[PDB]
Amino acid sequence: HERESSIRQLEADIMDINEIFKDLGMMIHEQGDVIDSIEANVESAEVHVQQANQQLSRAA
Amino acid sequence: DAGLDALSSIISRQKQMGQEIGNELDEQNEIIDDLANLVENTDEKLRTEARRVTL
Amino acid sequence: MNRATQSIERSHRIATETDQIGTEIIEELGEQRDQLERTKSRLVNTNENLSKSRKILRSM
Amino acid sequence: RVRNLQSEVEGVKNIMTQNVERILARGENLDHLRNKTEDLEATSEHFKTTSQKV
Repeated sequence: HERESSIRQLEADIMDINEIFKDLGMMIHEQGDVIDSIEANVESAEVHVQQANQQLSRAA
Repeated sequence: DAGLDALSSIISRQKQMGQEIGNELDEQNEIIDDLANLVENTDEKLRTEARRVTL
Repeated sequence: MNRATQSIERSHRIATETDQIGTEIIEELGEQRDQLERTKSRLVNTNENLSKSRKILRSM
Repeated sequence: RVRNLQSEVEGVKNIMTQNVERILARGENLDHLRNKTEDLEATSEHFKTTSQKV
């Protein structure tokens, strides 16, 4: 039963790996929200600079 | 026997994927660090211009 | 059939799902990478727009 | 071979565990970057406001 045992233990290890992928996958997906916010703050900063220049250009 | 062959092939893909992911994550952390630096510098230019405006 | 054959079959099933989670992860990281690159593009673009700010303020 | 499969599985566990560490690290780096972008967006609002005044 040593080969059987090694095979059965292999299964437990493969399940463990499946859970690691799921864990990695879950965090990658949730971190997507953080990236969404990063992109949004930058796009917002971009428009503000553009709006600010419109103003300065008018004051000139 | 044969079942191990099909399983071995499957696990084989896993390893390469694991390596691709690692390379991707490493590069992304570089990109993020690059961005932090760019944000910091742009934020400083912003501060400087806002000040000039008030002057 | 025995404990070994059935365990190998279950591992096959689990390992396949893991690979599928793997391609899902790779695809999602691809979208996130592009999102970070678009963010960078907008940021440097804004940085250059601040040079125009300086120019306009100089003419004040 | 069961011995080979065992070795490859240990290698996958090692690589993927390191990937989870890379993602835990990316989470920290993303939060840090997000804070910087909030500071950036804030400064841009001030810049816009000050420009509207002149």
